[PDB]
Amino acid sequence: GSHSMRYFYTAMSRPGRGEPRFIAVGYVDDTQFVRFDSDAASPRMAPRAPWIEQEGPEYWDRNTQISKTNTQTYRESLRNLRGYYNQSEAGSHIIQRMYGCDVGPDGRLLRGYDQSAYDGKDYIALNEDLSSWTAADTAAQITQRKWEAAREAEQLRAYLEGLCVEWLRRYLENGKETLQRADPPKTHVTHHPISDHEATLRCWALGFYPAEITLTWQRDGEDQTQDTELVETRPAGDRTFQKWAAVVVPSGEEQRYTCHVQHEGLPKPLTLRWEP
Amino acid sequence: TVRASGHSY
Amino acid sequence: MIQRTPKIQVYSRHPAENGKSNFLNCYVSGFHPSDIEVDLLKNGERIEKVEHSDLSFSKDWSFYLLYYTEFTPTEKDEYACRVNHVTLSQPKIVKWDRDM
Repeated sequence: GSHSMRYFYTAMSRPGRGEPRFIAVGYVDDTQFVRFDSDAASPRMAPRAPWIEQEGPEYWDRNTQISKTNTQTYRESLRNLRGYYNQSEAGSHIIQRMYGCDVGPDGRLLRGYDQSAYDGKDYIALNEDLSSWTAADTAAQITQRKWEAAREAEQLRAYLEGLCVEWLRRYLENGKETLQRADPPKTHVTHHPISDHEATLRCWALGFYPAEITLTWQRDGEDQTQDTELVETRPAGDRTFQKWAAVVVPSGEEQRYTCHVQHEGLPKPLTLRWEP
Repeated sequence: TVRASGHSY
Repeated sequence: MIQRTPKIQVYSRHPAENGKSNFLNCYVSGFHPSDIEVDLLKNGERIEKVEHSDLSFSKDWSFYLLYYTEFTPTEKDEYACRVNHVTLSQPKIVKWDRDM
């Protein structure tokens, strides 16, 4: 199917506790493959998946040098944004940035992304045309003016149509045995009595990759969206993910409920009932 | 691989 | 400055039963800002060698982290996760609910 590569930057100030920390992590789909942390004893971009370890020295040097330069650019940028919002020197603040590309089954570019947030709120985003900007407020308009004046969008476009797509294709080939393998969920339904009057049906999905999945309960064939307790998809620690959906049912009506599971790794959608 | 370091905000 | 409180899930990598080697997980997600304190407790005592994932965040900008360590569940041993964050007046405790 389709694939994505994303880099995630977090820059966090901490007045009175040293200089702002800069963290960067890289993903292909739901698989982290690199990290950088300016707090490390000796900061460098470092491997986090086996298929990246084979890249040579000039790869790691380039990715380390850019990250150290970014450490300083984001420190200056935090100072600028504190100015733009008239903020005190004494408070802690966060810039986040999220950029990358999507490619289709033929490796063709589907679309590019570059969005920034400030203290967890949308700040500025590159538009899908990879040529214009959307600023969330008058402070972000100051950043937009700087970036237009400096022709930033063209630099981002060149990266997103070029290196981003080419390196993603390279990674997908080098890590094909895992990046191009969908693991279907192992599923089952548990039954937790609450009272003589009702019980909980819980539909489980374990060991699946990638994280995207849909679990839904139906009663007499009708989706129970409002009534379904969905837990947030969670990592198992071994690259796989877990999720469950629960519904409270009248005792004796358990067999009118079915759980439905769609996942990329599944030959076809699954339909499960409680099997006592 | 990372994008080249760009302009400050 | 917006603030979001962590969601906390405590669970095992594999289905749990006594005597077998497993991994105990505490996953904190949906929070902002990113400073957070997370401990894993074994009958109330802080387990020493707990690792955690690198800091990343979701589409809505909220942060998530996985804290984990190798363990072996017993019939008696109790496990929990303790979480502190600016949005929380006191540390939050969540016990490992084994079956559910």
